[PDB]
Amino acid sequence: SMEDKQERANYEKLQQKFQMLMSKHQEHVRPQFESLEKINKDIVGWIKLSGTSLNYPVLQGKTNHDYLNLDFEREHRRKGSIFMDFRNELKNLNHNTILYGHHVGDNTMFDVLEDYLKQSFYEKHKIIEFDNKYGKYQLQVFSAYKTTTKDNYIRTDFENDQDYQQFLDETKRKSVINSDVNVTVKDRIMTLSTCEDAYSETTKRIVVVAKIIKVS
Amino acid sequence: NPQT
Repeated sequence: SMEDKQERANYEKLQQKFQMLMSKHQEHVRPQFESLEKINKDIVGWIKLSGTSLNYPVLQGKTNHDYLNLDFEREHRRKGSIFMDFRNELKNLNHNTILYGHHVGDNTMFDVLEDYLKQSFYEKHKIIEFDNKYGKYQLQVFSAYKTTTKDNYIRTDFENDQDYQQFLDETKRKSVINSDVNVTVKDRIMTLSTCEDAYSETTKRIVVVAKIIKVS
Repeated sequence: NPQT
């Protein structure tokens, strides 16, 4: 209750601040993030799916565990943050940008990814909003599947187009959902993956892959 | 494998 309600309140407050910032800077996006960086310089983006609980800042540390158990204000929270892989850049995007988040089943963080394993849900939520200092983007979902940690869906960059094409085709092959989105080697992708606590018994992960489109 |  003290954790829960307070945590929830703080997210509501930040969500509201970001919606105000968006409405204020109608064309731009850099001022919105410069403002959010005052709270935490590690806030690199924002992810939002309308009608769902996915409406969070995106953190990035030096490692993939910096924000595993820490929130946007660097406070200890079991559910931590939605965070980007430490290897990824935002100025000039890598071929595959990876975001991680908890899935504890209380309809928060990346609990939503589990819903994408259903065709009906996918059809009603094909586009996810992603914003950063460099632009406003759409995440055009094309693949959703459950895997293990024995499978590398985490690949950030490729040796050539053939390697990248292999990856894209494998991604579509693994998909539990049918999509009309066309993804080529000239495109950049975003991987959304569930993230478990350190040294957890659970090896299963839910992965949602999307094509990045710049809307700004 | 990194932390996922």
